[PDB]
Amino acid sequence: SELDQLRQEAEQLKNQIRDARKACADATLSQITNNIDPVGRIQMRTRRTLRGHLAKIYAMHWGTDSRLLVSASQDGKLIIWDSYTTNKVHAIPLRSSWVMTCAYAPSGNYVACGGLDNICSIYNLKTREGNVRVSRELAGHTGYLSCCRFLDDNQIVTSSGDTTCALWDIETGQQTTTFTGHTGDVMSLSLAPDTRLFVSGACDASAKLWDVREGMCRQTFTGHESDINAICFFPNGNAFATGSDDATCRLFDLRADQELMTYSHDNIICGITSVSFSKSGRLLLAGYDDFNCNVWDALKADRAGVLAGHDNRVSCLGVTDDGMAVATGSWDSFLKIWN
Amino acid sequence: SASSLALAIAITALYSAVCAVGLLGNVLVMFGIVRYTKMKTATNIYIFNLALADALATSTLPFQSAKYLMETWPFGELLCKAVLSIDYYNMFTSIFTLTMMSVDRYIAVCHPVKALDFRTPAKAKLINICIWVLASGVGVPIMVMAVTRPRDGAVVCMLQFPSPSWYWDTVTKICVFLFAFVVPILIITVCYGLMLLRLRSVRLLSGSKEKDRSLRRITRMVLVVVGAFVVCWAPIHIFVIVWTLVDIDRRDPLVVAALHLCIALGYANSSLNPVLYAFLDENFKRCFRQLCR
Amino acid sequence: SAEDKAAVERSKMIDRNLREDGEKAAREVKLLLLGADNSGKSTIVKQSGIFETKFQVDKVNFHMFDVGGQRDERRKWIQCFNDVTAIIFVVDSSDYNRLQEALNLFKSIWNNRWLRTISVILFLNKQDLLAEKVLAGKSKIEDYFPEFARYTTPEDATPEPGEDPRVTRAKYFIRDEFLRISTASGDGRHYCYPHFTCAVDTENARRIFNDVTDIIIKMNLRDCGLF
Amino acid sequence: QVQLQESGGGLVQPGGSLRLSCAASGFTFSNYKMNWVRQAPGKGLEWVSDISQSGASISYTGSVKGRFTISRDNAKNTLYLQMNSLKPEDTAVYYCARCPAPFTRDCFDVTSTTYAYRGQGTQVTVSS
Amino acid sequence: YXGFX
Amino acid sequence: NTASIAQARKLVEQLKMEANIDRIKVSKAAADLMAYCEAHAKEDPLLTPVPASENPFR
Ligand SMILES: CC1(C)CC(=O)C2=C(C1)Nc1nnnn1[C@@H]2c1ccc(OCc2ccccc2C2CC2)cc1
Repeated sequence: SELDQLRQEAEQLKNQIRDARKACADATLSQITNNIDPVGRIQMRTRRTLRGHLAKIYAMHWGTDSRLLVSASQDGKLIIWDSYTTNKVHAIPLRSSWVMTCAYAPSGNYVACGGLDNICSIYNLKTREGNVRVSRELAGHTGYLSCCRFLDDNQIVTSSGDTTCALWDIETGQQTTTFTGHTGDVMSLSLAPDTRLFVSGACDASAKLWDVREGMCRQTFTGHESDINAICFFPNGNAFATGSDDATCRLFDLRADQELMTYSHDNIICGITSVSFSKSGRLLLAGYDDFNCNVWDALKADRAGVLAGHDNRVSCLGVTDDGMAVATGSWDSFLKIWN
Repeated sequence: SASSLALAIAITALYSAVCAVGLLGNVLVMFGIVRYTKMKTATNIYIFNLALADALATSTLPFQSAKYLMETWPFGELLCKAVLSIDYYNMFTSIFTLTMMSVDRYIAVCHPVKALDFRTPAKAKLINICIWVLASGVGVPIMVMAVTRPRDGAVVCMLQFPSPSWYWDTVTKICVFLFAFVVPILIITVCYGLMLLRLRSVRLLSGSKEKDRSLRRITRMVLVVVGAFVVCWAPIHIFVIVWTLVDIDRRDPLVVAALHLCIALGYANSSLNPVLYAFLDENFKRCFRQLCR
Repeated sequence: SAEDKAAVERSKMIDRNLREDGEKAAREVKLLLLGADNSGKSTIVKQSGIFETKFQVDKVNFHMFDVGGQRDERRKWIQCFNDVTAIIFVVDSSDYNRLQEALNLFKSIWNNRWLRTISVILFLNKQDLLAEKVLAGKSKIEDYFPEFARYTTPEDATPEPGEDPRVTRAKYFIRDEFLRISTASGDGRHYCYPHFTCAVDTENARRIFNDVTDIIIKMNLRDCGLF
Repeated sequence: QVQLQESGGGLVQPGGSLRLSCAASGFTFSNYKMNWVRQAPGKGLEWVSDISQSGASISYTGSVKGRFTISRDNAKNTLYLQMNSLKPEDTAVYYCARCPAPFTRDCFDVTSTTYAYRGQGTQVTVSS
Repeated sequence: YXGFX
Repeated sequence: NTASIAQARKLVEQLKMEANIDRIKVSKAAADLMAYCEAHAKEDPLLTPVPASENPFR
């Protein structure tokens, strides 16, 4: 009776949220951007092919210098690359080879990885001896590590398959904040540009906007049909895109609290593993399971281009801070740079 | 003579057909490998090296057909040393590549865990480099010893052996019979036989009929490759043995017709190797179906 | 161009170490151990987060990964095991009530896009418990699988010496329930190797070695393009 | 928002019949294989039946074969389970579970404790 | 092969 | 049970925290995203391709 009452109250509250979202949905983003010109045909070419990983790559993260990048692959290796010259700067052997995520610190002094070991491993790239060692092991998640992102050299938000996210102090090794509310495996997280908020997409077909310091879920975004494998903020921080297994990308707005746009096509039936915006946010680049990447016009929902350069599943995709390039890392053990 | 000119144009048409089929097939195999298949396996590197060796071997067929038509060598001693050096060096690289694909499939089936490191593409390039460098030990003495000599009013492109020339010529023919027919057919036959004996245990497909069908397809492919090598390379080698050991007429039109038929069979091996190794390649069939659909 | 040459030398040394580690990795056979809690998957070869068991047969080194420390939702972390040589699926063959669950799990393994190229070594564990359940007669498979009432023992079945024919019909029926799923899809890319096993069995490492040998033979045949 | 709402459950005599319906919203119903799972008192989530995207491939667990009929109407986005000849061991909370990814034949995790593409379920009680 | 003797 | 009631209460409280937010119109948010896109289109190397001298991956 109590549970039934709470479930009817919850249904009324979802109906109220849906009616508020419908009330604020006076027009759509397709109609408002109907009169602007198309971006044309975006034809990126492979400029650098980062070779050296010998198993499937699961994740990649550009450094803030827009030159160095870290890649995680399930040969047990974090490789840090000078993408300008294809020179490998670091090869970090991992204790657990089943790595699913990696992160480059904004300072460039640290990298993180993690996966089926349920541990966020922080490696110091600036040791006095000059060798990359384990600076910290962040145990405490009871599920696989699916995404991690540094805020600085001391705090990192991780997302996990235990349906939670966590803000960690690296110096103490402790979860300062636990972000709960997802009912499926949290596959990806994206930090806001001010690093005050972060969105997390999970396997409950939902994304959640969380306050990093206040610790609760401020907003919940639904509209996707299947597991959200990918999430990325719009560069102003007022919107974000999600990639899911329902073969669609969706642009949600924070202040409108609803989906603004769906990026899909009838010939696309495979899920999205990675999403990233360009520097202006006009291009939404998404990596797919049909071994290709699609550049979408983020304002007009038109497929602007196809990065068809991978013989296996595109698992990760990242855009440089200066917007110069896109790195797509795939299950064919290669990362490719495109512009 | 009308019969002699009819035999000459028949031999010329046979050389032209074998050369056209070999060049078209090997260029198509190399073009499909370079543009579509991109040389990502060891087998792709061996098929590319085999197609290159076979295209280079069949490139000497217009020179040999013009040599038979004009009954002389009109090309000069530089082209003599080059045609007659490409012929030997590419016979050895083609036959050694055939032998090496037999060894590669034997390692793939009969030593499968050790094939996970031996059949890397990098070791395939290293092995192919070793094959093309090993054959250079034949191809250089052949470049040196090749001369043009006046004989019966015509120029003949031949091999000037050191004295005694009959002895070193018989030794060279014996060594070509051993290391380009006998040792390769023993290695190919033993490797493919051990591979087929291992594959009688391997559970290729679920169900009795599907598995026996796939095993019969692999056995048929093995038997057609081995039989094609035998009926294409044994006739020229037995003819060279008969020419060296038996006092045949050497000017009979039937004898020279059987000789040029044996040579056209020896080049028809190179012409058929795109069919036996790339048309029957299941990876290439999958790529062809992906291109069509 | 001195620090650039130093970076190139460092990258080439890193390439050398990566090549050596990749050859060492290419010599280890990666296996994914899957099974329910009652399956007895930990006692198969008898040798936090994901656990790794390293065993050796005929100098071939096998790393069998038992994924503990995760939730019951597996659709995302099992995609990590795209490139394993085999999935070792252990089933408690005596637990009839969960047999269909194992079958569904096998089906979800067999038909998953990122798992449809991976062969499965099926260990139908607890054959002694299955034998004593069949000989006891209290629990009937027809109460959980009605088609067992219409099932006959195959002619290709090889029963153990001193095995009751009802026990043989039961174990080969469970094997055929899994083989129906394995033969319904994915013909050619991956195969299911069933093995009847107890908990005292000591030859499961040899069975894994022979099945992995067959799997590697068929992958090398596909790489050669003979198959 | 992916929503699965189940109805039709309730008290039913042994040997009786019941028709369970589920209304799907928030997803293209025809793109997913659908499931009926159930959870008896004191037991875990047990899979009962699946029906494919078109409605052609239909399978049941063995305890309900010949008694349960799964069906779908993709036009009204509704999943049906016709539960004839009901036994007291069919007393459970029944849940409509969508398979997690569209256009797939594998159906992972629909019997997981906290699976997301599953409704709140309806109680079917088979007692005299 | 064979054409040059 | 008890854990289900606690989970549904936490869900209800989160839904209340989410229903009491200030939502702007979708037209305003779409216009803001469009204005951010055309305010930074020039400095977007993937939208307007730079010359190869300015491209480090040339
Ligand atoms: C990849 C290859 C190029 C393939 C090939 O066919 C030969 C190679 C390598 N190594 C080689 N070693 N012995 N013979 N060979 C061939 C060879 C044959 C001829 C040749 O013209 C040089 C040459 C030699 C003698 C007289 C004239 C000429 C000039 C072409 C007129 C080079 C390599």
